[PDB]
Amino acid sequence: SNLALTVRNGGNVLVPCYPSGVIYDLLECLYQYIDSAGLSSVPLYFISPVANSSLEFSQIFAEWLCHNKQSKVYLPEPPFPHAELIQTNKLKHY
Amino acid sequence: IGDKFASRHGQKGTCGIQYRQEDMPFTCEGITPDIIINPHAIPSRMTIGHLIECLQGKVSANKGEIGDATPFNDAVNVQKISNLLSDYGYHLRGNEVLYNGFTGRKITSQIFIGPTYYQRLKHMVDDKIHSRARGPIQILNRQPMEG
Amino acid sequence: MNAPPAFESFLLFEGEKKITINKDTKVPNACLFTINKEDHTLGNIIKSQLLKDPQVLFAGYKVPHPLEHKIIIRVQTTPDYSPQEAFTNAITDLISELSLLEERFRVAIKDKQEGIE
Amino acid sequence: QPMIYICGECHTENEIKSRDPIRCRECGYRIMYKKRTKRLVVFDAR
Amino acid sequence: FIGKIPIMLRSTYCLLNGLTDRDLCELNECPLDPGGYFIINGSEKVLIA
Amino acid sequence: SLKQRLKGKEGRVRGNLMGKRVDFSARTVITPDPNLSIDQVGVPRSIAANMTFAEIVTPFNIDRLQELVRRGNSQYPGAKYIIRDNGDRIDLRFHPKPSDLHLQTGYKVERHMCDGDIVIFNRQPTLHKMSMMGHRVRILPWSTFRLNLSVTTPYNADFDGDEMNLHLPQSLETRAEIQELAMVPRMIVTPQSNRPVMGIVQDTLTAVRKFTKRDVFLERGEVMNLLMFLSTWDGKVPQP
Amino acid sequence: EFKHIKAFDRAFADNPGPMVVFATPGMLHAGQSLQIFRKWAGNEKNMVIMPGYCVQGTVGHKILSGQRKLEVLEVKMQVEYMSFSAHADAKGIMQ
Amino acid sequence: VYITNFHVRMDTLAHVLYYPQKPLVTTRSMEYLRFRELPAGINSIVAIASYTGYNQEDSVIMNRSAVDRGFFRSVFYRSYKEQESKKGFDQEEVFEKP
Amino acid sequence: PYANQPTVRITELTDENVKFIIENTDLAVANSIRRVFIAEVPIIAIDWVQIDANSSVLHDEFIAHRLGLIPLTSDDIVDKLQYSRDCTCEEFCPECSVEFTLDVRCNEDQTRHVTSRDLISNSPRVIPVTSRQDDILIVKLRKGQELRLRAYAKKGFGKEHAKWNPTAGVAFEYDPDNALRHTVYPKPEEWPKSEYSELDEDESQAPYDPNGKPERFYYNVESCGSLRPETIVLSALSGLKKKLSDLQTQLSHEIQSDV
Amino acid sequence: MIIPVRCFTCGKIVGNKWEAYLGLLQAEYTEGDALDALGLKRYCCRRMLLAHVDLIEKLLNYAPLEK
Amino acid sequence: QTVGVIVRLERETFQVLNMYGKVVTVRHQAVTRKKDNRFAVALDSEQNNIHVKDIVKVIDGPHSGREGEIRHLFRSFAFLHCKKLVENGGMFVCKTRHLVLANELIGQTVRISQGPYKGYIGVVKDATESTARVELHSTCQTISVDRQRLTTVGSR
RNA sequence: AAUAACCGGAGAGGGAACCCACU
Ligand SMILES: [Mg+2]
Ligand SMILES: [Zn+2]
Ligand SMILES: [Zn+2]
Ligand SMILES: [Zn+2]
Repeated sequence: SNLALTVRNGGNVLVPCYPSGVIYDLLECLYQYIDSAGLSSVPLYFISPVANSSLEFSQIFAEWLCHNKQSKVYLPEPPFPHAELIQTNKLKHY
Repeated sequence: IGDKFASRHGQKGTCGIQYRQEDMPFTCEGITPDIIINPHAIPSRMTIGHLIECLQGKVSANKGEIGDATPFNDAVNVQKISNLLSDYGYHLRGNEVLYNGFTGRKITSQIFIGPTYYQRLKHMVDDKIHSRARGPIQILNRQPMEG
Repeated sequence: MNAPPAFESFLLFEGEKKITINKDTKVPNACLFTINKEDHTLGNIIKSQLLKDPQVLFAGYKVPHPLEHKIIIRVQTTPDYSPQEAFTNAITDLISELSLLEERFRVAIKDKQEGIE
Repeated sequence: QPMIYICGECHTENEIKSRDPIRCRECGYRIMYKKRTKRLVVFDAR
Repeated sequence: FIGKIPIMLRSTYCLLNGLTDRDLCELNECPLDPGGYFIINGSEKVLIA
Repeated sequence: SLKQRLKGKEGRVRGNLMGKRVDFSARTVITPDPNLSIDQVGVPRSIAANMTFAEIVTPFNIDRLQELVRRGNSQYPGAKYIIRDNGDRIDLRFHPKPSDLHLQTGYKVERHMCDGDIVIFNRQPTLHKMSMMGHRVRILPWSTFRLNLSVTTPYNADFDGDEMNLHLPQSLETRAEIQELAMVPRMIVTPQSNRPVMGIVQDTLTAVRKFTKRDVFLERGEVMNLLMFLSTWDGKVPQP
Repeated sequence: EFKHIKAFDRAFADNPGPMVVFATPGMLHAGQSLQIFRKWAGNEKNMVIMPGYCVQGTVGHKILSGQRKLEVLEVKMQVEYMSFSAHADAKGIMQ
Repeated sequence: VYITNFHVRMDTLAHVLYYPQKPLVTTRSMEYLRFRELPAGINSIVAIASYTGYNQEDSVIMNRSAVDRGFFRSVFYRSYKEQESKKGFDQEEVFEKP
Repeated sequence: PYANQPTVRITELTDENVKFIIENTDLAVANSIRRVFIAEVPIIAIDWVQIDANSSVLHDEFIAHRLGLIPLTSDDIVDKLQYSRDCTCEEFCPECSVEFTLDVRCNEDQTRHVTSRDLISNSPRVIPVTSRQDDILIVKLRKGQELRLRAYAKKGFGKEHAKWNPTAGVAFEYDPDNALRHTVYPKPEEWPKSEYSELDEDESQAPYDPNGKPERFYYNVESCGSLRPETIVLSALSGLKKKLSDLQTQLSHEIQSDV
Repeated sequence: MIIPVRCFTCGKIVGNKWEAYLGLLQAEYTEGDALDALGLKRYCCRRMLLAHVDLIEKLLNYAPLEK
Repeated sequence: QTVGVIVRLERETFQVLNMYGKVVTVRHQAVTRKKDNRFAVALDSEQNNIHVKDIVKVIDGPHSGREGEIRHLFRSFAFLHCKKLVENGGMFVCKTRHLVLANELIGQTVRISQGPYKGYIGVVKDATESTARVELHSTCQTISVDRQRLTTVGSR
């Protein structure tokens, strides 16, 4: 809610977070919520010297995820949705 | 081009070709006419009321008042209107010199000009043009539909 | 529904080039220059300049159709004089006139703005 | 899933689900309009 | 009860009687509409003498 | 009843057998244009791209026909239907597999007409036989038929919202015979009173009179401009 | 994520110039590969590699054997019987 | 402007114009029709003279700059309708995305 | 055989307009100088309107139309900007455009006049001419409804649309006394003395000139407020020079291809 | 429906003149004099502000059925 | 999944041969008619093009050594008719290879991000391999343009 | 120790009368 309000106000939002762990849950939530307010215009920048490597490593590890995601793998598709985000170009990692 | 504009006297017509302002001619000042109705319409239609309206409109616009045009007045006519034109400085009979916008040379013959009133009619072109290429067919007989 | 897009009056697309030239067979030493997407902005002043030089026998310009933005200039110049070089000389003279007129207006405008007192 | 409609006389926002009476929740008016879209729109000034 | 009979707008029994411009604009009807036509099945019909 | 179904204008005899609907026939309002010759008529891009003309695939033009076919529908110069020799009818409006786009001699191509094509062009009431003329099509941007002014005398049209029907002959032999008979300049004189009918429109009539006044004088630049447009011109200025 | 390997197209079978194409199945019994094999059988310039054992008594064995007439159509291009099996060698089992 | 409350009134085939203007020259009787309050058509400086030969018979040559600045730009309306119908269980018409 | 030496001079200048005279020049070049003012004098005007929510009684497309025609101060930043269709970037970039915002929510009983002063701009160099006199009206608003839109303005010129045309009115003429006799008066008494005439009261008709050509052309250019008239004229001449240079380059390449 | 922000023929900005013009007319001036004071010299610009009809007040008179 | 060819009609049922050569009896309403591709093609393992109503010999399978006219074609099967075969009206089914002759973008808002129409926002109606029709949001017109110039702004 | 299953597999459904309006 706060992120949406700030972006609507037109400011800029900064978010500190390790490039792993809670970031992925946060990204799923944001992926589901962005379309709620239709903020497709505002892009997400993920800046870190290990951003790309962390994303790819999260993608490959399927056997360790939850059952839902392991099934999402058995149905050929990358388990996390930030891959779909990157393919859609809303989120850019640098 | 293809619309239907109708004056207040039955001088119907369709917008032949649309020119840009630079190509459109002008009088000495920056005024450039908006519509060029053909000269040859008047001599057979005998709608001189159109000319009188155009003249009176120029007079009224210069004067700053809405000139009246009651049918049976008999108190106002061409001579009074021409006198008012003499007062306001334009030509007696409403003609003015115009300039070609392509070459720039002055138009050899002075021209009639002035304001008037137009109404674009409901017969837009987009509502009439259509074409068929082996579409549907009626049920009773194997022929093209209608409308 | 069919109105041509507005910019079609000045933009040139691929497959066509601004200028084309063709030789005339009716009379010797005559050439036709076709200019695409151009209107009486230049089609007049080119003739007005070229008629100045006496080396040219005929110079003309015509638009095949106003809705089709295109102009053709046919010129027949005196023998030993090439239409190409005559045309280029006329245009460069016109450019010089235009630029020097610009400068004269520049100096006049400073004169006026600072005052004619 | 449910859509956002406008009463008219109340000017009040209300929700309605399919196959339901078309009445404002407090005045029960019968005329019901539909709200603008959320999809973008952009006109060239021409 | 016998039945229903149409009434033209701006009649002496119509709802649009005695209400000035303010009232009619409140009711979102043009105050300038001359009235004198029957509304039927939604469409707006007129009698030709 | 059957008798009512036959007797009236809508009966099978008159309004359905002698006069029956037909395709390949556009309709719209006309608009004057002097620039183009008497034999030409302008048409809009929409009609020219929605109207169809058949073509037999031949090696002389097979390259161009294939270069046109792969363009597909929705592109003005293009074809929308391809019909095989055996009678198989394959449409291109649904973008089929590219394999069928191969062409060979003998096939039928349903391609849009471009300039040069002949078309018949009438205005009901078609009282005298000269309201049914042919013309060569030309493409112009805005949406209305464009025809030369001198043609409006035989049609009795005046452009004030008068519309005019346009049929496109489909077969090639019919195209040729229409070309050789109904094309306008072959009907300047009329059988009813052995006179010319194309005449001269009111405006050019007054203009030519005022121009050919006995004392008209004209300047060098103006003459050099006027002579440009004479199509049949030799190319030599006359002596003043 | 392969930079230079792209999905095959049937219509490319006729395309000129040297080419490299993988194909299925390794047994050739049905042979979408066999389609291109029949297409190019006449040419002696092309190679084909069979990196595994073929089923005896099938088109696999007919091609395995060198006779031209393999079904009656004659094979002319050159075959190389390679062995890229991923199984255990005697030393592997012993180790 | 065919009637004041055109926005709310949902007719069929309703044309309305951007810029109505009371005519410059008129009768005295016009204002008793309220025609001054709901005028239809725009004044237009006209010039009666064959200019280019593109306006021979009942034709007119229009300045395009005026059209682009608001000369007679009109808007056009159209209203549809639909009666979803419930029947004796042989047919039941309902509003739903197919 | 060479282009004569053009000679000019201004009569007087003012913010509203500029009046001047051209001497020793041809009719065709004078006419082209006029036409360039009307057509080829690029300026900045709003050209891309995106409406978040519109609720007034003017339908949206009307609002886009009206916002199209507002004038903007483009004294010099027009040269810096580079055409949108020509600028290679993502959609609009600060180089090839300018950004405007307009949000109004009439909450008071009285009607509010949404006017050009409410258009918040991004670059101070460009603003509605009224800002830097009454305001230009956009749309009136009743209590309750709102108007919220974002606009992008770019650099165009006369041909594309008449919203880019800054020359309110150009008066061009010459031979105020028909000396050249291009025009003919059947009753020269009736016609009014041109303000630039030098004839006497009785004559009111200059003598026929057996030998002469149009000269001493008179120009009166009235700015619409987008650009100062002197800047308008200078930009016109510079753009015409650019066009001529383009023609020369292309035709030189064509000649080289020919030979 | 509103004042046209520009002269159809010239281009002179006319939209901003309207409220000032109504003020002048309420100030008991003859429309011609008040117009000239507002500075409209050509009759191709005078016409709009002289014979323009303002309906937007009529349209505003109603309630917003959309809110 | 499995189509059949009627070999006999009955008072209330139909005797139909299935794809595997088994004759079954089904109700009149049990089966449904299917569109027939009269211009389909097949291959019988010897690469010579074959079509319906073409004479072919069955040289392998249970019906090896026979001949008949191709009645129906499938992806991998064919219903062949032989007059001499009295059974099942002479129809049978065998695989073709044992015979010898005798888009994403549709419905998605997009943006013309480069070209003469830079900045416009339209909707895509027709998507080809290279070009695409866009219905603009301003003009009463629709345009053609290459996919390279698009950028699926907004969208779902 | 298993192999390209049409891979934009698209025809359309009243009508009949009346009145209005354009030529
Ligand atoms: Mg007529
Ligand atoms: Zn309510
Ligand atoms: Zn940019
Ligand atoms: Zn004006």
